[PDB]
Amino acid sequence: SSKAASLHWTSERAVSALLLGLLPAAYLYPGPAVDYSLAAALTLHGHWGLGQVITDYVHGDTPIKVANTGLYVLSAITFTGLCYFNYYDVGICKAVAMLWSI
Amino acid sequence: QYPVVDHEFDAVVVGAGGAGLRAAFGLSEAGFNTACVTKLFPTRSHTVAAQGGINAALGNMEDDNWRWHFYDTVKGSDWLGDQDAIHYMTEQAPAAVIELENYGMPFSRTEEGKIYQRAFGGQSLQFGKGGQAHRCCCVADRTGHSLLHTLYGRSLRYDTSYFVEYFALDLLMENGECRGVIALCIEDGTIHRFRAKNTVIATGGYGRTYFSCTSAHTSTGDGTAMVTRAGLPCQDLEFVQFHPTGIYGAGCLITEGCRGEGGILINSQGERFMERYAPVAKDLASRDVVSRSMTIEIREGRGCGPEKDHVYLQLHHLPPQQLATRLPGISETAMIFAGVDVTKEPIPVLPTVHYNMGGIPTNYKGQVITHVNGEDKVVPGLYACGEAASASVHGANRLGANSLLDLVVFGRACALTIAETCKPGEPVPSIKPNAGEESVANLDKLRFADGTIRTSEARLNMQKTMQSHAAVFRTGSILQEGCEKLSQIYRDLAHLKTFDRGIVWNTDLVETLELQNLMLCALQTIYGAEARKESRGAHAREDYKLRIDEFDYSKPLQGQQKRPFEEHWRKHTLSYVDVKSGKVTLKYRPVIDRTLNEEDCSSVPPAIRSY
Amino acid sequence: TSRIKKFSIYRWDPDKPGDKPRMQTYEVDLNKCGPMVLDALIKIKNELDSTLTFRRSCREGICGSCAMNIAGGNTLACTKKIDPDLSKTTKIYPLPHMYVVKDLVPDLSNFYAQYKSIEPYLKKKDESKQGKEQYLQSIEDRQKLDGLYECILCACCSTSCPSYWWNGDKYLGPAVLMQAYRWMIDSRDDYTEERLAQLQDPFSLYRCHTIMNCTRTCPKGLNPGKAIAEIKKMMATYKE
Amino acid sequence: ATTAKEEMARFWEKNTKSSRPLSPHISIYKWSLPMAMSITHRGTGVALSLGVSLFSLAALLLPEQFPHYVAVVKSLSLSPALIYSAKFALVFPLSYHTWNGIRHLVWDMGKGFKLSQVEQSGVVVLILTLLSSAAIAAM
Ligand SMILES: *Cc1cc2c(cc1C)nc1c(=O)[nH]c(=O)nc-1n2C[C@H](O)[C@H](O)[C@H](O)COP(=O)(O)OP(=O)(O)OC[C@H]1O[C@@H](n2cnc3c(N)ncnc32)[C@H](O)[C@@H]1O
Ligand SMILES: CCCCCCCCCCCO[C@@H]1O[C@H](CO)[C@@H](O[C@H]2O[C@H](CO)[C@@H](O)[C@H](O)[C@H]2O)[C@H](O)[C@H]1O
Ligand SMILES: N#C/C(C(=O)c1ccccc1Cl)=C1\NC(c2ccccc2)=CS1
Ligand SMILES: CCCCCCCCO[C@@H]1O[C@H](CO)[C@@H](O)[C@H](O)[C@H]1O
Ligand SMILES: O=C([O-])CC(=O)C(=O)O
Ligand code: SF4
Ligand code: F3S
Ligand code: FES
Ligand SMILES: [K+]
Repeated sequence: SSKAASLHWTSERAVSALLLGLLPAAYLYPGPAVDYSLAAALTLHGHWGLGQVITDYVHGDTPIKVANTGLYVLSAITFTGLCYFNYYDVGICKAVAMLWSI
Repeated sequence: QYPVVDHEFDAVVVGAGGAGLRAAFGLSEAGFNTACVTKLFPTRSHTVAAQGGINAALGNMEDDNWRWHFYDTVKGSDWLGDQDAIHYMTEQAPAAVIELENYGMPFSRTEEGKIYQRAFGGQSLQFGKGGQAHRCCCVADRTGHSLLHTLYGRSLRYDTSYFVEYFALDLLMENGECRGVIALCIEDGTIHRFRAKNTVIATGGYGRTYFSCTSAHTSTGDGTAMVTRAGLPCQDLEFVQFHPTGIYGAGCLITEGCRGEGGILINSQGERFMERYAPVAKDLASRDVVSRSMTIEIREGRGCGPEKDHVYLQLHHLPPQQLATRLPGISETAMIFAGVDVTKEPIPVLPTVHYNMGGIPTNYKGQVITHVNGEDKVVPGLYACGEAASASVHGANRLGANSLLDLVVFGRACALTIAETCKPGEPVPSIKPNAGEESVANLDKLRFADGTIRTSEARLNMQKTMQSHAAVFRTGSILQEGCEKLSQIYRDLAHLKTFDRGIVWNTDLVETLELQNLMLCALQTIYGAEARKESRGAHAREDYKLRIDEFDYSKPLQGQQKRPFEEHWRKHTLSYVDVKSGKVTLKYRPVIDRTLNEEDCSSVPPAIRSY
Repeated sequence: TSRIKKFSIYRWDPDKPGDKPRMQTYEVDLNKCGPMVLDALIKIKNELDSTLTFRRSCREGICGSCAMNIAGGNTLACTKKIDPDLSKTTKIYPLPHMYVVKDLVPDLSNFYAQYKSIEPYLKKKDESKQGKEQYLQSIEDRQKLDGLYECILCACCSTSCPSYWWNGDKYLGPAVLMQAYRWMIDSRDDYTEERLAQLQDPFSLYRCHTIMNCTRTCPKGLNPGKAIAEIKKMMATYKE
Repeated sequence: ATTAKEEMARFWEKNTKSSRPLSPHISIYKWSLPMAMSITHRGTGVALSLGVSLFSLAALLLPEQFPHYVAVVKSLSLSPALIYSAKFALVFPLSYHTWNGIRHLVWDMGKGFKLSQVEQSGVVVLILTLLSSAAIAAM
């Protein structure tokens, strides 16, 4: 895509607006729908945001590839663990509410 | 002791103001391998500070005619202007400004979408009989800023080889021909010799010879000084323009466009006193008349401020939207440097050194000329344009908004003359193995100078001597008192004192070189002023109040005894300097009265000059 | 009734082998000096230390020569009032995160080259009638250039941007970017899509993260940050 | 007659092999609340992501499920103020980053760029962050 850089910038904002609306959804309609949407949005937003950090601060062909590769492993493991928590445990919404009942 | 790097081009341009840029990429546009040598990054040149605009008979406001603009310029020049150069400049002006707009210059606009033009000092319709003209095209009051940034932008499309922050020391002369220049690279401290079949000198003015001036710090007349060191003459250097409204204190320029938009000058008693000095044009008279009018008011007790030493420029009667649209630049400047809110209080202003009518003599093609036994002789390979040159389109007094036009017309003209006279890739002329070694010896002596008067102390004594002895009004006893003082300062240059012994970015050294340049320019100014026993344009002698032409042009020419060329003063001053002694030599040459085509543009004989 | 002000100024001499950057202090009687910092630099150079090196010319805030870091911020020394509080020393540095040629003079050639890279000149598809007639532009379309064309290329904004600090080799910076926008929205230019397409990479435009140091520091009161945001909106909506 | 790309390469080629120093920057530049609030937006973003990643790692590696570790904490009978203090510390970063994130998305529409509006919206973000975190931690 010749418009790839601007398409990524627009996608970053689209996911941010979506994550913003998941917060009232998580308070209003807690359940599996929101649990897995939060897992997907939390990872994609975090993955892209941590990539901007890498783009800003890491320099040199090899350090850049090492950083982005480790980020990709971190994000893939993060999304998997969140889906695990949603399927095998109480899920994101319930955990928050339990944590706050302490 | 110094490394020398030798270059070879078809042509070399010295200067990156409006005129140098137009010439430099003009030459590359025509296939020439061109070098542009400049001691500043191009957009730092004084052109960037220009405000009011650029004249052209476009007819965007009312029906105009470039010949009406021709007449105004000849009359404004007090018949010291060369009418063939004025013809070329004023006829080419519509195409020159249209070129700039097509380059992208962000001109202000009229309801019809065309270039906005404002009234400006001493410009009329119908050959002087038809009222005020509106032909000064402008980008608000930031015209020079936009012109210089547009030309620099345009220059980036061509193969010109720029040499930025390079300081030209001297021309490379051989058998009366110019084969290039020798320059100092300020960044790494190296000496560079540029060899070229043609050199174009576009080094700006030398307003900094005075204590107070609107000019930038870098306006030190470097190219005027190389010509003088080459043994060539400079022309009409005694005609220094005093702009009416330089801000009081800092000397920053407040544009004549203020009066073009409706601003008026007021003395300590609230009189629009230009109604008495110029009943017709009032605050839009020629600058030499306005500056004299303001100066007369001040020494007669009607000055403003606590010291009674300036006057006021009032704008608050105009709507604030006009002041914001037409004059936003000087609205900010007046606040920053004088604490003035232009919608409520007047600006403190006083006549201030601003522009040099004199300079390197050329013909209308841009070619530098010398004078031998009554004939002009083109200097092979040497050109000049802009404020450094004397075409002469401005004669004894320049009309506002004609300088920026001068820049692009004669910058282009230098490029056109070289292209029709020479071809690219023609042999680059050889130079002597040690050509320019004198320039290096002088720079090294200044680099290690250890006398008793630092450069700053000598620059001041020059600027105060010029300010006291060659101001708006001049007399013989004051001019001669300043000639001996200035020639004494020049002899005292032998005891100069520097401190910076480095060579990379040694502004101590460079400014010492600029002081030498300024001094050569100042001596020629004050010595040519002392000998000119008349009053013409900006040059006002109170011991010679009349204009002395070859006839008495007030009374009918019928049966008049014509004054010989040595008994009148309608003639240019030519100045030379023996650099070692400082001795100034003066000669004269006739004013060119013919146009380029008398059937297309009638020659204007001298007449009485009033506004 | 002298008022002695203290200035502390960065010094480095490239002609002295082994020379290390230091901070030299000068004392200036404000009663015998102009109101602006540049007047103090010039008075210091004329009378106290002729080796102090810096760029200057117009002394009225229009040419851009004298940009530097004064009292912590990037400004023009000639439009910056001297702080008359004699209980505080004014610290003067070169433009930040730049190679120092000497004393207060930075190397701007990368900043100039980045400006060249965006082709800052009017471009039309048909330039065969260049120089024949003035192009038309309504007062309204010309107003859109206000706030943009006045830039004096002083480099105060770009050298105040942390993104230009870390990625100045590939991030164009707010001065150059705002000039790109000044040509994108000139109604007379025909290469708008081409100028947007130039910025389709992770660095040229998209290293800007809306820190807004650039707008705070601009001595001409311009807003390069808003210009960048207007570019980004154009990048996201133009169709090829 | 050098191209811009060529000029860039010559700049880097000659400066990195030079003896020229680099002008100071972080140690000398004057701070501002917009700059501090931009640094804090990145710190809170990075901290939230690292927290999200540590949570998901704990879910894949801890030998006990979430309700166990909640019952453990409840049986320590910690003080109300320390529970409040822990709840404030967890929600403050999310609160700051959320409100300042809305500020960023307002900027991305091109609104609020007047420098005086940047300062207003920042102070508004600060008081909304503090009001939301005290309200939520008290829950
Ligand atoms: C001072 C001024 C003049 C002015 C004006 C406002 C001000 C404050 N407004 C004007 C206006 O509204 N309309 C108009 O027609 N004229 C106006 N003027 C006058 C006009 O601007 C100037 O006379 C004109 O711009 C001069 O331009 P030019 O191209 O001739 O020269 P420059 O712009 O001053 O630049 C000089 C260049 O020469 C190079 N140089 C000088 N010495 C050296 C050495 N030794 N080696 C290498 N290069 C050198 C400089 O780098 C500079 O680029
Ligand atoms: C956990 C919380 C995280 C965020 C907390 C941040 C705390 C650090 C803030 C440091 C602020 O530092 C201070 O900021 C203020 C406001 O912008 C600056 O103020 C300056 O800019 C403003 C804005 O144009 C001017 O109105 C004001 O007159 C001027 O002094 C000041 O120069 C700086 O000294
Ligand atoms: N904002 C900012 C900033 C960043 O990295 C930064 C933050 C958020 C997003 C992107 C970036 Cl790139 C930095 N600012 C400074 C700093 C320190 C002292 C004085 C002046 C500036 C060092 S890093
Ligand atoms: C939010 C986490 C930020 C981590 C920053 C770690 C320190 C970065 O390290 C620095 O990065 C700079 C470019 O950014 C380089 O100019 C420096 O040479 C390098 O040392
Ligand atoms: O000198 C000129 O040509 C015009 C000028 O300074 C002004 O704008 O007042
Ligand atoms: S935007 Fe402002 S600070 Fe930046 S270069 Fe232009 S004038 Fe200078
Ligand atoms: S300071 Fe820098 S990050 Fe963007 S808003 Fe200005 S260019
Ligand atoms: S000297 Fe021209 S901007 Fe300061
Ligand atoms: K001249």
